[PDB]
Amino acid sequence: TPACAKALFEA
Amino acid sequence: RECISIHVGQAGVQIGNACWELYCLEHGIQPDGQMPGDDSFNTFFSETGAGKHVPRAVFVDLEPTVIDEVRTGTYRQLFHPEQLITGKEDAANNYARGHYTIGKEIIDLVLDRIRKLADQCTGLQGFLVFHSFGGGTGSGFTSLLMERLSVDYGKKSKLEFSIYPAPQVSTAVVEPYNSILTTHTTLEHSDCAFMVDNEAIYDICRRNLDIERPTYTNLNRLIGQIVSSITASLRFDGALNVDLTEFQTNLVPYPRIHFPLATYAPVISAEKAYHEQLSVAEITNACFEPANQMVKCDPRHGKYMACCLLYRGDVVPKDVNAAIATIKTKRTIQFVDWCPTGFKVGINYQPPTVVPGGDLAKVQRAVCMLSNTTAIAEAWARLDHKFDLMYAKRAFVHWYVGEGMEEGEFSEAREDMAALEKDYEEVGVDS
Amino acid sequence: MRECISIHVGQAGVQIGNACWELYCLEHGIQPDGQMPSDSFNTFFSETGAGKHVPRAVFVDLEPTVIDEVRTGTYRQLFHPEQLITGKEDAANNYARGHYTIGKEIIDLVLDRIRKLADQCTGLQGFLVFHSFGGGTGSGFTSLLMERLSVDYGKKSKLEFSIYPAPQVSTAVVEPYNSILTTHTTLEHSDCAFMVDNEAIYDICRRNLDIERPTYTNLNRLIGQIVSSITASLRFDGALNVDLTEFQTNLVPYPRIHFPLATYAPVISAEKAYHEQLSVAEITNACFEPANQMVKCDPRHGKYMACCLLYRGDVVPKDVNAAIATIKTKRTIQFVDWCPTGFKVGINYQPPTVVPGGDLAKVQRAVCMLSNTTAIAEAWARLDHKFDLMYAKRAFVHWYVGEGMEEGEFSEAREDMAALEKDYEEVGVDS
Amino acid sequence: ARLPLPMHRDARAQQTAEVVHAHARGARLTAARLGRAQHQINGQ
Amino acid sequence: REEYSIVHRKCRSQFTDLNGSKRLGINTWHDESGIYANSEAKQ
Amino acid sequence: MREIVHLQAGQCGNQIGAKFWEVISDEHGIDPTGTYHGDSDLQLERINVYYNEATGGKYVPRAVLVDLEPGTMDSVRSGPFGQIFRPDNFVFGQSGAGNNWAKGHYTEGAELVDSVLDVVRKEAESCDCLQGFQLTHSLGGGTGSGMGTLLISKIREEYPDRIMNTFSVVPSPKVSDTVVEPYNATLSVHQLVENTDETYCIDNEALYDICFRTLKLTTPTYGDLNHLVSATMSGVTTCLRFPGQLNADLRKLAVNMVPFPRLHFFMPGFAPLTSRGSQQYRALTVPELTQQMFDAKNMMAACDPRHGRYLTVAAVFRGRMSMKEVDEQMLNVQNKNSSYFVEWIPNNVKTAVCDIPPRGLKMSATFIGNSTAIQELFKRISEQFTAMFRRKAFLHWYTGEGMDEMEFTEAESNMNDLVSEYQQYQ
Amino acid sequence: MREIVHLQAGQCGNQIGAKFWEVISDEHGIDPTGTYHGDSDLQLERINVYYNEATGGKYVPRAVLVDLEPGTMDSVRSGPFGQIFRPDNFVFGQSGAGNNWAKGHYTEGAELVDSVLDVVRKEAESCDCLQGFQLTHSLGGGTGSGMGTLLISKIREEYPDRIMNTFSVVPSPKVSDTVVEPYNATLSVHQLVENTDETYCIDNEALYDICFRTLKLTTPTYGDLNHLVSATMSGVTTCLRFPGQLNADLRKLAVNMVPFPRLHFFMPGFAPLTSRGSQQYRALTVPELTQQMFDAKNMMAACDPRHGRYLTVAAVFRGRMSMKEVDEQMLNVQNKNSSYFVEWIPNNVKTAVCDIPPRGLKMSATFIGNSTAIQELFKRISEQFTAMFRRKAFLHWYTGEGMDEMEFTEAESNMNDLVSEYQQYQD
Repeated sequence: TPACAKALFEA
Repeated sequence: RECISIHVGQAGVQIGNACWELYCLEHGIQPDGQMPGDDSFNTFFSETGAGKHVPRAVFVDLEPTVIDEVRTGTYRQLFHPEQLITGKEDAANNYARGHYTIGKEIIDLVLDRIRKLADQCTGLQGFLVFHSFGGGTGSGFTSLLMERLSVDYGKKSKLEFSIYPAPQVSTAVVEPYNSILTTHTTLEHSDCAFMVDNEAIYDICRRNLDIERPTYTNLNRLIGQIVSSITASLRFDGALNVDLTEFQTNLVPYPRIHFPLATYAPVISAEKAYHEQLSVAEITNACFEPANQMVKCDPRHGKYMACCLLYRGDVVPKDVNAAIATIKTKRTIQFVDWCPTGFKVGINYQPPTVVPGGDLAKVQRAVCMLSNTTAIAEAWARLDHKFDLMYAKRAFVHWYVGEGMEEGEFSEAREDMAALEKDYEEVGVDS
Repeated sequence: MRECISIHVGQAGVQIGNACWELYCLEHGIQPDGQMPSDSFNTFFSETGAGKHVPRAVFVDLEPTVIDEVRTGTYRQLFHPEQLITGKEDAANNYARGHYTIGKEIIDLVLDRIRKLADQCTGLQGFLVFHSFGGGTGSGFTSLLMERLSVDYGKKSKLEFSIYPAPQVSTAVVEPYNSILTTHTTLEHSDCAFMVDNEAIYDICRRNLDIERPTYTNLNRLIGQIVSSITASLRFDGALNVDLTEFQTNLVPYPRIHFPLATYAPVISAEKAYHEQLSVAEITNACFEPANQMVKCDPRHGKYMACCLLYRGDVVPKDVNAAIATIKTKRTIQFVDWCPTGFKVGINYQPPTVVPGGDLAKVQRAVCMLSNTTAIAEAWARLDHKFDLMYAKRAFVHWYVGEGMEEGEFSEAREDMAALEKDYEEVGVDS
Repeated sequence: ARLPLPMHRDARAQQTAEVVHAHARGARLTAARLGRAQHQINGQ
Repeated sequence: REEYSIVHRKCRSQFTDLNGSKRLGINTWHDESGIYANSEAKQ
Repeated sequence: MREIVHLQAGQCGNQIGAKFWEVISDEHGIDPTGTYHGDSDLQLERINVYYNEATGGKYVPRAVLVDLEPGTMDSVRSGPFGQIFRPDNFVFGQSGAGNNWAKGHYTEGAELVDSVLDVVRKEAESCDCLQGFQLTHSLGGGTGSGMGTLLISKIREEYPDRIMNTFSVVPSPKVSDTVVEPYNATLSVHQLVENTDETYCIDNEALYDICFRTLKLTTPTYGDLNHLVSATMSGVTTCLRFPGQLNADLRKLAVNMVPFPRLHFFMPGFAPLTSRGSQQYRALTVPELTQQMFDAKNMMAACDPRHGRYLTVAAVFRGRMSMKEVDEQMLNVQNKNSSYFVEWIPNNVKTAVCDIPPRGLKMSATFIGNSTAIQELFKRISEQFTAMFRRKAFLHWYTGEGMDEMEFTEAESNMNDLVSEYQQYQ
Repeated sequence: MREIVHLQAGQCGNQIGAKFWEVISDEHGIDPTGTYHGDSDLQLERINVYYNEATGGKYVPRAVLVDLEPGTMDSVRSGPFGQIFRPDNFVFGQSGAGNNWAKGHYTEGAELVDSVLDVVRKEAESCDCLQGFQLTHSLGGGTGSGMGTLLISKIREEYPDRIMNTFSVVPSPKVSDTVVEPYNATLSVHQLVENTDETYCIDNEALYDICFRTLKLTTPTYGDLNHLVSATMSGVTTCLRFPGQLNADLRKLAVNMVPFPRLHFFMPGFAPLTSRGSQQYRALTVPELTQQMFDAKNMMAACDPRHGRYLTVAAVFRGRMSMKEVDEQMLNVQNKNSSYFVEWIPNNVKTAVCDIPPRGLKMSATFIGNSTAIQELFKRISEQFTAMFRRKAFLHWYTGEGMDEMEFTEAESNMNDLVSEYQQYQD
């Protein structure tokens, strides 16, 4: 979930 | 597609002759067993390598003299010997005789025997159980059969045509002690469960057919005309069809409320048969008319909770779907609002069969409804009526206590259906 | 060249051998005078040059009344006269007589007619020993014979079909003193061992067959149907074959743990054989069943250490492997933790033969199973009570002590078996 | 209580099923946020 | 009275049970074709 | 170049899979054995939209038939044109649901969806350039509705650009045979709407309204209902296989008919409905075919645009005929459609001409077209899902598959506003 | 010019390899007595690969039959084609192995191993240029696997440049007709690692799935399973006997599919297997041969390649067919799938075309694949070896034959590294 949030921020 | 009869009682074996004589002429079976592949029979009959077709049934009695008339009857070669289980003493209108003391010797062989008539079944739809609540084997051992049978299979199907006692004419006095200590136990131990009263079949036979002075066999014809119709779509092709899992699915709204009850339509005699027309509409009015029912419970007091239809013969899906609309028109009929459509229609092409020694002619159209109704709550109110008019001064209670039992099982199985009479109460009030 | 030499000791052993050797003359073509009217016979029958076949059998007794019916019966010309050894006064229900005092008269003489039979044998597979634990020469002298065979032949295969004394029904008073003093000779001197008591064979003939009142002939006929189905993989060909070495490889995990359990599947009567279906999946259900088991111990209490099935007739490995997978699925059985492969399969082309005047029906399929179970540790511990009950007050020990026995064997061979009950305990407790 | 109740295995399923649509709902959003991202990705 | 009528009655189920405990004679493949005993409904 | 893979789903799915494939076989000259006995040569040109080639000059349909009970698949092989189907295509369970959407959608059918999806990826990558798929299912069942929406849910997540269609069999306000049919139908329309491209509602009251009031039949069966349904279902794929002056794929009958990707509900019709005494008085002129579609005595869903708008309408015509009269007779009635059409779409009618007429005929016509008189279909379904869920009617059949009450609670609110999505054009 | 010396070991090894010779002899037109009655010359020009000449125009195979009991060497001789073999090459002992891996490796099969290396050298030094041997055996018995690894362990040392192919029948995961199976197979796969060039893996359970579900037979048998093995044995070695448009020897497949020397366990298959009834619908083209090599139900091993990655793929086509249309389909499957192919080999498929088709067919096809889903086989043998070996169950039937307990402990750790070898070409 934190990793997914980081990916969304990168996007 | 196998469907195993399990018939318990002497009414198990008086009905294991009428149903299986019908099943030896609906399919053209000789009383030796042979037949002058077709494989419509494969729900019920087995097959060996000699072209012989043994029924997949076990009969349970605790009286040894009700089955010895079967073993020396006309069909003495049809049944394989090991299937008709007898006791050595009966249980004699008593719960704990047949439930806790005498049935412990017949609980071993029938639970070994049904694991051989269910080993042959690649797809077994569901066992059937027919019993009378009255005597010991139809009450006690029949209660004791199902509790272990739940363990042995889990969620396979258990059906219950039964013989409830009549509201006024009964064989005995201690039927209510057996009638009420099964309906407590058979709540969580039954998938579907039908009822019938013998005086209700009396009011049909000599009235609507022209046959006064019956016998139970002249009643036992009519139950076979219904036990076949529930499995009519399983052995013969239809425009629609309904199997054993499907009709209970549209008829059991709550897993305690699984008690349907209704009749069979064209019950008219061979002087009224070939003189009137008997269309699809002219048979559905009879199943809705209360004077031609097959219970002594009248649904003018009740709400048609859910229904089911079984059509045989020369029906077309037009007039099936046309007289259904006229049922909606008249307000003598009252559905409940939380079941807006209410029907399941199973249309079978095969016309029903006339039995030798039967009374009814050869008729092209028929209906066997199975409608739940809240006017089945006038049954239980008239049997708590007479249990507490007999348990009030502790009558007969010494019989059951010292038969491997405790006095407490009367009270908790009487306080149980006090709230089951509320379970059938709340579905009669709308928000 | 697959020879097996049969030794029969006792009236139990001789009358068993009259049932086995009347069986094999019919399975092959031998008439009672020895003549084949025509090499599948060659693991049992020898041959002269004049077309006469003579068994590889030794009949041993300490009383002349038993063998004197063999010498004047029907098969009096099948046997060479030296092979029927007789004493002059029997051991008289006494271990000490048959082992120490009377047994030394015949141990010198039977160990010479064994050497002549095992010098005609090119590939000897192994002996077969038939005795009973209860009698004098069945327990005493057989213990003396095994003690001499382990030095004479060493690492040869020796098998013992036995008769354990039945738990309650029994014909003796000094039965437990023999049947505990024979443990060491079946512990340190046998390679495989089978204990089938007469009470469990009684529950098959009256139940599976229609023989009420079976005499000992109807018991010895069924033990020929286990010997032949163990050894028909030696004589008649098969799709798969197992020798005597190949199952004890696959059934005996540790050298203390050599006691399997035998069962033969279709025991049916020609009254009922019209009705049952009798496939290959149907008979393999019934080797696993605690009613058809052949000693009164129930393997549902214990963990199956291994198995070995032996199929005869018209069987294909498709049908063998299909029903093995059904046996695996049911949690009514429970294999041991460290036997996950499990089984062993033998498929033989020859159907089992039919004896006239016998009892069974002519079938085309059969199974014989030898399985090893932790639930054998109840049969000896039932007899552990009845020995130390009687030995507590020192009854009957004056007979054995005066017949050349020290009294330490009563308190040593009791603990020679009191370790083997705790030995069988630990080899069935999970990791 | 220390004993397993006569019935409950159904509840077992009920519990897990909750988790099913549960974690499922969350992932639905993750992909959903991603979808707008992709749609925007498409635009650019 | 009515006779042994196989006009509406059903036949062997092809898709449910697939084994040769129902077919007489020797077969080697599954009998997969639309030919029934009740092929005479259409006529 | 353009293939179609056809999907039946259920008992109603299969007895509608008989007569569609009957009339296509007669449309393209196919005997009950399977081969070709043709009196033309336009009847083998584009026949490969539907029929896979086989050896010996055979032609087997690209149809995968699913059902969760074997008792009515084997009747389909027993049927008249049952020998023309290769038998791998049936996907048969052991015991299905039978008027219960829940068993098919999580417990029984949800492990039969993983076996069809091998088969449909055989009949999809066998084609060269696949054009689409098609469903015909019944909402009232357990298999076509329960499992059958797990097809559409899964198959749109592997083939997203291709086209799919459904000929929905929605339950009817009087012709019903199931108590439990609203839970069957309401719990799939959102699994329908969020996925599917096209819908059509096939109500059996409407087929009864054709045979009696127009065709004058005595004893209609469903066989005299499967023809009327599938006489439309050839008519939407007509110019896929037969050329014309102006063409219309099912794709292009959507791209001028689907504004918003949830607004796709329709109401078909069909031109020649004459009794065999009124087949005598066949004037057979281009006014005759059109004026049934405008008439409210033909429409194949029990819904009427007297209460609504003929929002966006489509016409497809069969017959070698005059391109001046096809687009004149549409305009002769379009001007008096004054409160019958919306204001914000001025040229609604998409036309087509298929030169090859239906078998035994010379001219006909067909109509499919969206409306805001179809949000009165769904509220009459869910006036009886709110007259029955407030007392927890058949709920014990439904929570025992892990279904919480939020799934019930959503798919009342998840369709109450789609009705209000369709509503504002009224 | 390129000879193959056939070896076969055990009851499994002889009932497989007696049906293989009936397959080959009717592939070349040889009657049951051995003479030649054919209508080509491609049937005869490359017959020296397998057949020694005899006198009078009679041909005898290059096969040596070893066994440890004389009962299964008389059902072979009394079959249809049992009279074609030279009788000296029949080797049988007198006392069986007894399903005992030690008894055939150390005790009974160490005196029979000296009596068969006289036979295999008379047939190896009579070839003009020996290509390589074979073996057919089972890893569940005693003489197929105990002695049958003692042969490969010995004749790799004497002939270390030739080819040593094997056709294993490794134990089945579901059906198991021997309790003492896992001690046999665990102690034998270590001997396969060092001494063998290629090894196929055949499960008898996955032969049963073909013969029921796809071929649709009422009664399968161990002749309808020995026809499936022999129709794959013939496909690998048909570019040695028949001309093609593109050739492939026994070396040219081992060169391409075996990158690292410890990884030689393959997964056979065979394409045109169709029923009587479905033949009218089936049997069409070359896209219906690449459709059914690569179908994951047709693998002759009971391990599915969807679990892992194809290290290398192979295909041998039979029939006179188009060199374009063969090559377009292998391009078609290598590009649609991504994670079924290893990253560091960008052309994972090798192809071959042989002209003369199998018997009764107009075209056919054959497959070999190499997977890192073959290492789920050894994680299931080692789950049932150390299940038994933890509490020391059947240990006296092996230790009393002359072994010791740390020969077991090394042989599991000679398999628990090849499992963790294949797990590092996983990523």
